[PDB]
Amino acid sequence: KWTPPRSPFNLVQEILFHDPWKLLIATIFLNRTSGKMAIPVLWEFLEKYPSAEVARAADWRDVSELLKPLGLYDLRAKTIIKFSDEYLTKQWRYPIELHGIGKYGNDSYRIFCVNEWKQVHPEDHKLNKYHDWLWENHEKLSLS
Repeated sequence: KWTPPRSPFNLVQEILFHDPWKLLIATIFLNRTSGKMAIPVLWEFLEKYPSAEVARAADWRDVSELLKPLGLYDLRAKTIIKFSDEYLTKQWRYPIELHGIGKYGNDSYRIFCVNEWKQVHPEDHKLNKYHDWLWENHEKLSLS
């Protein structure tokens, strides 16, 4: 029922919030990685591995090949595949309990996938831009 309003910042989380797995995957790709570089590869990955079910049964050697433009491709690939498996197999309340997810991914989740933005204090620049804007205009929008 919670629909995160569209901001003038077009965060990638705004396009993927409908699927928590995809939103969290995006945060994995964006973690410590430039958006200009990571986003293009992210769309490629999501095209070849469109779901957690697909990503979890995937071959890390193949995933890492697709992740070469971002460096550390072997580690990234294995993390993505492991997180995907835990996301679908582990019992969790918040994604931070899953492999590969930290504050950044959990804050993204808690602002975009569930309605807890008011309790979130982001440390990511773009998340802070969106969050500040949400606070600035939440009266005028209709929300929390």
